Amino acid sequence: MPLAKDLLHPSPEEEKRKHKKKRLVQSPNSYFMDVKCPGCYKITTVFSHAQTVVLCVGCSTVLCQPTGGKARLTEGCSFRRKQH
Amino acid sequence: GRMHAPGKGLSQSALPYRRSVPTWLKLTSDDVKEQIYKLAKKGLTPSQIGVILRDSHGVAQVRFVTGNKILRILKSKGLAPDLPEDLYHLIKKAVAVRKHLERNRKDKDAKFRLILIESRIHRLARYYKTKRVLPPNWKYESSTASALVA
Amino acid sequence: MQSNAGEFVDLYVPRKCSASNRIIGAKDHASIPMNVAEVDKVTGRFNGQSKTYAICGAIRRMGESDDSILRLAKSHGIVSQN
Amino acid sequence: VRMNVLADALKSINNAEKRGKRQVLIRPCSKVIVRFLTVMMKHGYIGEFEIIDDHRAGKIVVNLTGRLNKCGVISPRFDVQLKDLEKWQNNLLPSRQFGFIVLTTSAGIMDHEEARRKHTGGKILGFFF
Amino acid sequence: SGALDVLQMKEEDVLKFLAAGTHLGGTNLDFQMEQYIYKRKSDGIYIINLKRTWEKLLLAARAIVAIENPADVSVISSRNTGQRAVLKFAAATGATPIAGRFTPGTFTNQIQAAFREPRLLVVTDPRADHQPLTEASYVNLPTIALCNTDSPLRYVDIAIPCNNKGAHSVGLMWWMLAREVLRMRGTISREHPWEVMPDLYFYRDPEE
Amino acid sequence: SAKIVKPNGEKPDEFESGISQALLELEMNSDLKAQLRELNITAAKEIEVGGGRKAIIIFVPVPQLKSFQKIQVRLVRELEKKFSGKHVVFIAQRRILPKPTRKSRTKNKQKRPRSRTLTAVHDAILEDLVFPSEIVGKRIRVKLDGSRLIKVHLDKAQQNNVEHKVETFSGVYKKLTGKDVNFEFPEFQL
RNA sequence: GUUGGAUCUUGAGGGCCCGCCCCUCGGCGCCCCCUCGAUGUGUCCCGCGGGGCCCGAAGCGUUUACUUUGAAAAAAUUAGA
Repeated sequence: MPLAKDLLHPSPEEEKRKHKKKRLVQSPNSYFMDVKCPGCYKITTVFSHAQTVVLCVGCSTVLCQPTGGKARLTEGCSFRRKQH
Repeated sequence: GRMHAPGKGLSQSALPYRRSVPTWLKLTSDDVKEQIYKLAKKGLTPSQIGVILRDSHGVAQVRFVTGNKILRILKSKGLAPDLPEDLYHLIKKAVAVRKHLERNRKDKDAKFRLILIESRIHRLARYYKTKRVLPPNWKYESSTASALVA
Repeated sequence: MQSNAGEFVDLYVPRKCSASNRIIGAKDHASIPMNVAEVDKVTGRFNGQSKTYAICGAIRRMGESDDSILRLAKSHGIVSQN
Repeated sequence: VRMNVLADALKSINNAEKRGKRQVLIRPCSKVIVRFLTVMMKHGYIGEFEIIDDHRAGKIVVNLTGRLNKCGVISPRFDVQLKDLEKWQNNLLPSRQFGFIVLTTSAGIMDHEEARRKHTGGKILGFFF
Repeated sequence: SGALDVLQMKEEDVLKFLAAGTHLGGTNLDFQMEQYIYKRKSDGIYIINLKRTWEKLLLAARAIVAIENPADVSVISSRNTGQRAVLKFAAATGATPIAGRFTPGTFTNQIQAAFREPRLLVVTDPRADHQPLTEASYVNLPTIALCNTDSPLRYVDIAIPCNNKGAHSVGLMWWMLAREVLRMRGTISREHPWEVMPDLYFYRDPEE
Repeated sequence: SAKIVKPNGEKPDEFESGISQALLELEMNSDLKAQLRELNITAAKEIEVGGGRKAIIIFVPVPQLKSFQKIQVRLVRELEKKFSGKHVVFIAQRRILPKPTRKSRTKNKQKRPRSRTLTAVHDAILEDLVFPSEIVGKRIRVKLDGSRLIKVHLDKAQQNNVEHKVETFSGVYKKLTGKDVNFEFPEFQL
């Protein structure tokens, strides 16, 4: 900072790069998404940082694999939050 | 500040402002209550139920559909675990450390660790006793810790 | 520094600043203003009538001053290509 | 963690002001902080503030001015029966001609000049000048 | 401001800038130069914003104007590349010139073999003209300076983003400065550009 | 059937009679049959706003509101057409437990949560006015003068629906509480 | 032992100030008695005086510390007329 700035409506790239609880208006950026993926024949809702796998009846096993960060997905997928 | 762990970091999620999540499909009260009842039949903790509901169903927390949370539903029904989930899992660690300590009597680390976990149980339990979630006439013991986890 | 209803105590009235809202005291070093010339515009060629900004010891030693002058100058006008 | 919230806010502003910085993020945000800021603001010691609302506990962004010299906190609070106010005022303020001791009275959080008129004492929060 | 169309730049300047290699900057992150930056070149290096370079140059120029004697602005360079540069500026504008070594104490020292009386200093890099920059803040003198993204900003009032080390970069900025001050007050007049080329400035350029 | 829409012990008439007749029409009207046939509003109140059209504030006891909110924009659009430019919305009013003072009466209390208190009711009213966007966040700006204006952030997706509404929402809030509300779009999504 | 996060509502008069909002009394009133005007053991203006019940008001709802006003608070001393 040049040490005299005052910011009352901060840009969303210096507030969206920061840690989840360090944000200047605190809501996380995590979302839900619909996964289509072709070996599943139903539209499974999945959490972006799912943790434990989401699975469904339509697939044998192919929907998610676990990852500590963002959940792994396989083949065709979409995402829309929608409205967080 | 932490006197219950040697940590320095964080261990909670950020939570959103709103009382409605995600607002494109929040399902209905009916669906998730049935699911909760069926999961709680199997003896699953509120933690586990929250995880599976979040990711698979279009609900996140069930606090955003109705003002009740998973524990509150359970508690009012009268079908609930018989001690808080955290307290259970604490007791369970102290059992596991105790079993390891029986195996090895040269493991100084394990002795130190056991003390810490046990202290942590007592402070949490004291809190539950005062607010009538535990009876004051129960108390933590080696003996009874085993019996709970089994 | 007034006394009573508006009697004058005082040896002099010091300069102020508006880049940090702090007075320039009493004989201090690195305290100078900055007269930027006005230009009359449109026909060009300097016409009076200085715009003056007051710079204090404090701001300069904390290496603020560059940015500050622009904020002060822009806010009250006027320089081409704003 | 935080056993006083006034003390953190007051320091935060002063440390900003030293730099020439015109913003702070104070938190956890409380009713007393709002009240202290408004009385301070009215006399011109600080500029306007804006309370951002979260479900955590709130966060306030104060735009400050350098019309302040020191806002001190009297922690732990003491009783003032309007005959220790005089003792404080000579002790801890540079003159009796300016500066306010700000207290909390049962008739509201008020500056000590107003306290003197009411003749209602209470607990001393802090001061500024 | 002035008459106004060519003080919002023009293609002529944008060509001169690109040619002189002004545009490239350092690789050190900023906190006082950061505002000025247009965009960052891939894997470090900052592209300075010519729009910002303009406005600062004009504000600088304007401050030299409103003095009816141009002698009491000291143009200072200790850099080789800018020795010729400042010498031409002094001929043109009528500045009192300081090329090569400054020689410590000319704004200080009551007993000295030289003394100069300025009112405003113009510096080409305040990490090479560090002696004037320090000396000036002992005797209450404002200092403009040509600053990159790793120059000191302490005791500098108005910075002008620019590479301002070596090549034609130091030359060109002296040319454009001289052109600007002459527009407002000189004999180019009417806020239109110089008929002198920047090549009279620049460095000596080893003579074959 | 409307039979309770006008009864409230209010002296008018004019607007309530209009609204009650409107309710009967809507009961039969397509895609709104079988959801107004058992749910009939307690009262209607008319208060003006700075848009130069009057605003019709309808009162719901909270259970009704869910059905009204479901449709909202389409229903309000029809009612605006019907009443020639009046802006219709739905506001929820709870009983609200008495003041935590003492004198001036503190009546009967039993535990008063912060989800049924005076502030909670005002927040709930704000939420109810909108439908296709939600309240992302809020900020209140305290002016140097001493005035406060509350900027209510709304979702930056599906915003259009609330954009035209804004002026009436501002005015109605002012009439009811004595505080001005203004609406804004943030900097979250995108 | 010490210390401890956020969070609950109170328009006029005059050029601030006042009461308010999201039953032992006084008394809006209702019923009683000597009755007060329609009347002179007694009404239908009313509880006005004694009552009961019961609203703006008020114990109101659950406690305080604090602070504020009173009393109770040796003379000499001491400040001080």
